[PDB]
Amino acid sequence: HNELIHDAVLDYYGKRLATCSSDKTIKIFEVEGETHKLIDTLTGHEGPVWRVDWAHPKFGTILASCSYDGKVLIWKEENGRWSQIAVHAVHSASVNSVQWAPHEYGPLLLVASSDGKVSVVEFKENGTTSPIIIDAHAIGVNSASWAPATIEEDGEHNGTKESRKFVTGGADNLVKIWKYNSDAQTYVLESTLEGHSDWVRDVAWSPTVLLRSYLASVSQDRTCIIWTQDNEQGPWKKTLLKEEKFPDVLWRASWSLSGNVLALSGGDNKVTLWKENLEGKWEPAG
Amino acid sequence: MELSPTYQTERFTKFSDTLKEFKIEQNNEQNPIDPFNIIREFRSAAGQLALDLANSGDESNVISSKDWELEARFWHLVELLLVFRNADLDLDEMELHPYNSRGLFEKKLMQDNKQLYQIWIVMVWLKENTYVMERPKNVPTSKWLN
Repeated sequence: HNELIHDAVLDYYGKRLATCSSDKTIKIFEVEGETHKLIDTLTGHEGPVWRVDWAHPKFGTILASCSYDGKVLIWKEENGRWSQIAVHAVHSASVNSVQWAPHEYGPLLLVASSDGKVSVVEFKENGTTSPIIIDAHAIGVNSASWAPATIEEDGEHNGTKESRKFVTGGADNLVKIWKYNSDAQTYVLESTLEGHSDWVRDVAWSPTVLLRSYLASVSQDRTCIIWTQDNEQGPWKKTLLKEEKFPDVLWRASWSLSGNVLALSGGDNKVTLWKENLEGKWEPAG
Repeated sequence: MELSPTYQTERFTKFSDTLKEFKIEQNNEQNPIDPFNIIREFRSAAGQLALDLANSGDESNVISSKDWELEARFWHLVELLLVFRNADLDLDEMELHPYNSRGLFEKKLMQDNKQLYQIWIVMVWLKENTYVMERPKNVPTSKWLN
């Protein structure tokens, strides 16, 4: 069939699975583990399918897909069959990632281009979004995701500072989070965490926290730095999943739903599973 | 809100005085008997009582002072509508030609329906008590020049 599966995610009911390939098709599949019933094909892009993502149920089951065209062509089942419900193109230069935000964060659509620019819009059925962009990195953004959870501002007016936080990863070895500001022009950058000597690849935040927020920033320097935020709002300190160069070229590194079990996809086609050890460092569970 | 024993005696005395003045108009040979005077004297008095509760220095009476200002403002409103009802049922007449501006038409509409006229007086009352914002809370970061 496909000789190569690049990456492949699932919906939020766990009945569908969307395969990003490289022959420009998005094959929507039905998840039954290894076997799948191919229900649809959506060819209509240029070059490798880098990323697709499924919408959080309360803003459809919308599927926003990016290829090397540098455009997100959004697909939506209208009539029980796939069609095109939208188009985007404010940044073209290859859209690498294409994410939907948590329920509380809204139907925000995270675009991250390799021109050092990043869009952040809203999905509308009546149309209209205001074009808000903030510059992340400079040599490009090879992956983007979504910050942990929305915060609370207390007082008499909620949703003031922090709020929707955007985490990105450029090719200039720099990983950091934001803080949506409304009193200082562009998004005031936090702290530049330089701990990389080769381009940043994948970034994932842990939807499981205790007293610190974990941020797995992968790189092509064959290590994964785990950024432990001290008391969750403290500084980001250096905690090493492995201190040494793995003889594996690491790609994705995505956390589980519960737990701080992290899967890192090694270049030798072996997905190690890491748990944090007897100390603050990490040891493999497999 | 919080009554306090001291101020409660004053509460009764200034409101009792407003009445004492009204009975004074009725025996007096030099003074019109009009009920609109009564309401007005309560309006002043409600206002003085909040000040006096502020001036105590008690944090609890500061709370009452806010409630009593509210009551004092309510009398003002009350006065205006009660005058209107009892005296003003037509405005000066305006022209009815179709070539007249928007303005002559607005005025003529207020002469017919006095209900909206009431709607406007309350609206003015809300407005006055609502302050016009201060300077912008987010100025440019020296854009365009770049």
